[PDB]
Amino acid sequence: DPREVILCKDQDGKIGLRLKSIDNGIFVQLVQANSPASLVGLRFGDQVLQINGENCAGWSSDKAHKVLKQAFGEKITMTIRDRPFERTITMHKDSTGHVGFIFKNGKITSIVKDSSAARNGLLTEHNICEINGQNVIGLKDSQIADILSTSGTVVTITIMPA
Amino acid sequence: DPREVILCKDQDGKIGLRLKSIDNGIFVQLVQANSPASLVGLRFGDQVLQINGENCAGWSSDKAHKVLKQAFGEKITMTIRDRPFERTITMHKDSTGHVGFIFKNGKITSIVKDSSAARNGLLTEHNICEINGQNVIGLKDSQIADILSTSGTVVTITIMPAF
Ligand SMILES: CC(C)[C@H](NC(=O)CCSc1ccc(Cl)cc1)C(=O)O
Ligand SMILES: CC(C)[C@H](NC(=O)CCSc1ccc(Cl)cc1)C(=O)O
Repeated sequence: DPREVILCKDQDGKIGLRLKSIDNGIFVQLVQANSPASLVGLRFGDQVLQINGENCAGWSSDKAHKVLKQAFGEKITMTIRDRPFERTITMHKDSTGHVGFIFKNGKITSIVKDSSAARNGLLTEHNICEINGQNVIGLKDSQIADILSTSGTVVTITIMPA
Repeated sequence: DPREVILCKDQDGKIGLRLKSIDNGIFVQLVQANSPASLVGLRFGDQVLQINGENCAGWSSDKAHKVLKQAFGEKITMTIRDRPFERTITMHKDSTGHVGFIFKNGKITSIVKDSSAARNGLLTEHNICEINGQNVIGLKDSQIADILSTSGTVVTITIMPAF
């Protein structure tokens, strides 16, 4: 169910967005903290259907970025589909405080045998988006580990295919 | 979220299932019409978490198939997540009766400019699973076209990233 959003460019003329072309669509790759993008609810994995009423279908990442950069005025309109690839998985820490996965560059790379991750069908080649509702996009691997280590027993992660 | 299913092998010793290892999970790639698999509601894109209470995590396609083939007894339990990557998109036919995409082998390959498919952000490298609630997995491309051609103006398609 798409929604329309209005962004007002900041002091530098930016909205705080990086976009990526995938499967002839345009998706939010990065939302800068406290940016116009952040303040209208944009998140990693949001799909951009329209920029200023023009279809993004088949646009390169460069084209989407050029269109945003060239946009005359204070106001940019986007049609957004909320994180359509988003999946949430709930795991429980074992006696050693582990849920049972390895990751690199925010991307899950292996599932530990007979772990909570194994029982719950956690998948590799998926980016970690949130841990217990907290956004981890753009964090270093050691900061993601810090958040997992400081979690209670219940660990809910939001993932998306890389 | 997960559900348990019990299969019995048919007269030929088959359950009517092909499994595929993707991202260190196990997914249903094929369900044969009127198979034991079909009758317990297994579908293309279902995730298999457990076979006979053992985790499928990190299993090769071969291992999953060996485990099923060697399963002692008539009775096989599987823990299933229902088509977890399944997404629905609604489009409207234009004056020519088109929503605006090309597909081959049930996989969307291009989006037509200025179409309902374009406006609604339909994606390529996605398999068509259902049209207007009707399952099209296993149909020939001409049969998928037949269903789209006989649809009313509103076309709701269920898609999934391709294997
Ligand atoms: C942290 C969570 C996922 C923990 N897993 C592990 O410790 C294995 C390695 S992940 C990792 C990768 C890079 C850094 Cl810099 C730190 C850690 C668990 O299984 O519950
Ligand atoms: C059929 C529907 C999806 C129609 N799109 C097209 O006709 C382009 C060609 S797809 C196609 C591929 C194989 C067969 Cl055997 C038949 C058709 C629309 O855009 O509404």
